[PDB]
Amino acid sequence: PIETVPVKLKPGMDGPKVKQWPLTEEKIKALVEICTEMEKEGKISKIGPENPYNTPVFAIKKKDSTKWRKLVDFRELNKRTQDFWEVQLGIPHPAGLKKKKSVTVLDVGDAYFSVPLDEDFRKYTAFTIPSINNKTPGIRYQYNVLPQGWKGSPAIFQSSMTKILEPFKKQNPDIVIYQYMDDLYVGSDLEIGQHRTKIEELRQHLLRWGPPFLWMGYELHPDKWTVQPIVLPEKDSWTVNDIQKLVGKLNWASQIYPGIKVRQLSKLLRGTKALTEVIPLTEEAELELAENREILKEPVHGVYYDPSKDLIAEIQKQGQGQWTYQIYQEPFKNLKTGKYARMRGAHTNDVKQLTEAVQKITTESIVIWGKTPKFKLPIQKETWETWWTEYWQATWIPEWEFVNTPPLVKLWYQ
Amino acid sequence: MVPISPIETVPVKLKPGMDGPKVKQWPLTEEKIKALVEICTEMEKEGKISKIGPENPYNTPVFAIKKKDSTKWRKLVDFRELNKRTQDFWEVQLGIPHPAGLKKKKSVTVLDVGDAYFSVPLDEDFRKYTAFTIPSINNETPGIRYQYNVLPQGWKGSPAIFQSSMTKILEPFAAQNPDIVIYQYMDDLYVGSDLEIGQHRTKIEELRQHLLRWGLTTPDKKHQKEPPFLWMGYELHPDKWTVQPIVLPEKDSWTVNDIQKLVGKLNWASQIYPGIKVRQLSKLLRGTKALTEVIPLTEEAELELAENREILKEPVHGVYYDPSKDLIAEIQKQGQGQWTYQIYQEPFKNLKTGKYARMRGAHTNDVKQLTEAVQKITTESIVIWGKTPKFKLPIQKETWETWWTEYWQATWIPEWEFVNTPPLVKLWYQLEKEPIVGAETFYVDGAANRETKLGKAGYVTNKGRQKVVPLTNTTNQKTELQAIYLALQDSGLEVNIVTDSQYALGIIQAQPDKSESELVNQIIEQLIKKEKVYLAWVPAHKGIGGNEQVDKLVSA
Ligand SMILES: Cc1cc(C#N)cc(C)c1Oc1nc(NC2CCN(Cc3ccc(S(N)(=O)=O)cc3)CC2)nc2ccsc12
Ligand SMILES: [Mg+2]
Ligand code: NA
Repeated sequence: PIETVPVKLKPGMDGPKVKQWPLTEEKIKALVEICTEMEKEGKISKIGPENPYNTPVFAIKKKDSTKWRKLVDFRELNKRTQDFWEVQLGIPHPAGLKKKKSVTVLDVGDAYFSVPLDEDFRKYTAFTIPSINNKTPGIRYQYNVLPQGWKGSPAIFQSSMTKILEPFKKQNPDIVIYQYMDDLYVGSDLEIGQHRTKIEELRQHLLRWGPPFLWMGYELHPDKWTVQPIVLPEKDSWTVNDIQKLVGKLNWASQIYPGIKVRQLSKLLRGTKALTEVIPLTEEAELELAENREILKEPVHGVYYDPSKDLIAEIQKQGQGQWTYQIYQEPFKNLKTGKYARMRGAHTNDVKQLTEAVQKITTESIVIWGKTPKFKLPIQKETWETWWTEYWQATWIPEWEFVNTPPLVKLWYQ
Repeated sequence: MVPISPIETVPVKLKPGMDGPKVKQWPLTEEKIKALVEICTEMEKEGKISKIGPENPYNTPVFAIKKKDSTKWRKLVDFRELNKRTQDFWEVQLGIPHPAGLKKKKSVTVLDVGDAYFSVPLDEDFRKYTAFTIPSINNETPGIRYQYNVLPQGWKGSPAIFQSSMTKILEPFAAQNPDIVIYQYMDDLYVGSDLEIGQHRTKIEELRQHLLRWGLTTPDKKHQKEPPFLWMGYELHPDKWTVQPIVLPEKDSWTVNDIQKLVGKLNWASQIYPGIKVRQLSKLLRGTKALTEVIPLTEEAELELAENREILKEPVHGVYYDPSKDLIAEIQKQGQGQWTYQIYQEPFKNLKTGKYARMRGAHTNDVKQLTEAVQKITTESIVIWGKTPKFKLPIQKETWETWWTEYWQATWIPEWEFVNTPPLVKLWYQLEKEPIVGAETFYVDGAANRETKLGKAGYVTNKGRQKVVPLTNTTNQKTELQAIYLALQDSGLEVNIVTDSQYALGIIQAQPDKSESELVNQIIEQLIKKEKVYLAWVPAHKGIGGNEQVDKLVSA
């Protein structure tokens, strides 16, 4: 890779000046070893004080391996980097990926280190390995090549990648390959046995046409991804409390579905009755409940993905290891809902479960739409920002905001 | 001539679009002009500056200043303008080490590097921007024009470029001498080691040996300053550390700037003096910005100050860090949203102390504050020691498990153990998850007229108990809370309450144990006294009996 691609920031925007956050000694030592080798390989270089920019860095362990990986938080640089139309006006997101029976995710970020970064842009990739307790000046570097996690790296590399994939694509016309940041998503409908080998067939391709983590494979089955429609209880005896909760749920659902009615069911709650008193359903209330049940079977109307708007992901803690979430662009027009349980690690660690939920939801968002949602997280900012990097295992990072007032609607997805 | 390596130049630029400075040189007295010509002649002989021609269009004013018992004139180049137009730099000297993160060193030498400073050349392409002019006597000849060849004192980039140039020069020496530590800040180079003093004095020599290869002359820091080192407000002693003496001024009249300075000192002091409190004192400077405004001290601020004075009577000291021992952090609740903590490795030998104050807010509870304190100490400990300490917290393991499993947010506290030191943090009420059999059911509601501010609040129950209370100067939200309060007041130890108030649910589901709203506080006091409370929400105006009835009773 000889010629660099001219890269620039957006009009009237300077480079990132983001504070490095404190790192544990073990992550510093890991980054020191990593960056020493990258510097020997020419991928990064020491910079002097005339470079004022900075992007935070930390270290992670990808899912199911013991070697530290450097992770740069390029979120600020990414949003300040010019919008990219690599060689064409845009690679249409493949609507077919979300339908494949199996999708495997490959870390191909290491391929980026073979392309030089435009020399005029390098200063904007500055980062700091901090010392403990400010005992020594942080170690200052910038990238000489396409960095993992930067928006422009897949863009600039897209020409080189399409060529590597051509012979494989030419041979397997029904396999769907989609590239998002440092990752490749490879979906087939065939047996996992041949799927796997077929996956390895594609690794060798990148191995002959060229990795510390290329051996790994994150396996997904989006054809088995299950949604969460709105369900109403089926009971033989309703207490006053049961009906109160039902009318509340139906009233909330009426903002989503037209023609939900609660008149007949509210009729049952005539008088000032004890909450535990059993109320027989009339025939009018049962019909109304049946008509509501029917309405709720059908999907929401006029829900369409608008590629110009952000995706918003809300998450609720339901307790006992269970989490519900909804993805939408306008309120009450959910594009996707879901529910998780028994998060791999952390039967006793809420924040680790939430971090894993965020990663799984972001992965679903990439498959379905090719971009990451903005999260509304049920957690105090200070708790989240102290701990999430300890459980992070993806090479991208979405945006997030914090919910400080308890939503009343948690109980509706319950 | 022993060849010396050149110090690599740092390339420098002005901010984009901006040009160099063009500030007129003031008039100077004949005496000052003579003085400046002598100084600059010497500086030119030493290579620091050079005469330039008239084509250079830039200029920075120069001044002459006199001192008390140094009857010298001293030079002064006012680079204020040039700094405004100079690019930003990486300033590598933001934070300083905290003493509690340092390890003991048998021997410490301090070298002077103010002289090596001038060996750092200034980027050639940038020198033109540093031009200045000595006016001539009687303005009868052209002013003498000079520019800098070295980092000018007072120029924006000199600290960072100098610090960076030294670090680079030192890099190989530090890496090939893992048994010493080197710290630089300003014109001082601090070298420490656990070697015997003789064998340490030799490392020092080798360092001079190393430094000279860039032609850097560096002798001991003149009048080597007996322990402790007065550094960044600390007293670094060989075996202990503290803040420099903290003396709280005695006064009858306390003013805005006094209380600011008083909190400054107390905050500085709280990193080693345990149990410092600053809420009531900090309280008194809520919004005033006239530092001359006098403020009376609440009797709760005098008691707090007198409490601080007692803690300041005898000096306290911290110990240095031992990486082979555990790191432990212990927190106490002090009241009024205040928290204090100690970090130590052995009991009774604090590395440092600290405090935490609750965030501004209408409603809050002790467990949420304790969690915030834990996060603050975690992050401070990562900074200072590169690791999380083990926590000792005044909360029962069972309390915490009940809190986090039932709290609507994700929450986490790292490895910790209970320490039975009152007051203990506890949960003060827990709402039922299901309606209570045999408990009376209160349907509550309230409403207020937006124009007149007249309201009503009350309830109707399944046993026919009823109450409506007329209210003045109220609001919908207040009447909704008042209604729940009335139901709590008038019910037995177990009660089911039905409200349509999304506002009230939002407060109560946050599980406050204390509020700035007297009304919420009164509700909390009632919840504490109950044995069981189930709170149910229903949507307003849906014909939900009981709710409908009481909505009518209160909507006048
Ligand atoms: C060397 C140094 C000096 C100062 C000052 N002002 C500040 C910093 C941050 C320094 O930098 C480092 N200091 C240390 N530890 C400390 C431990 C405590 N003492 C005080 C002392 C010791 C011995 C004598 S004595 N008996 O020689 O008179 C007198 C005073 C100083 C060194 N560790 C590191 C690790 C990386 S940098 C660095
Ligand atoms: Mg009402
Ligand atoms: Na209390």
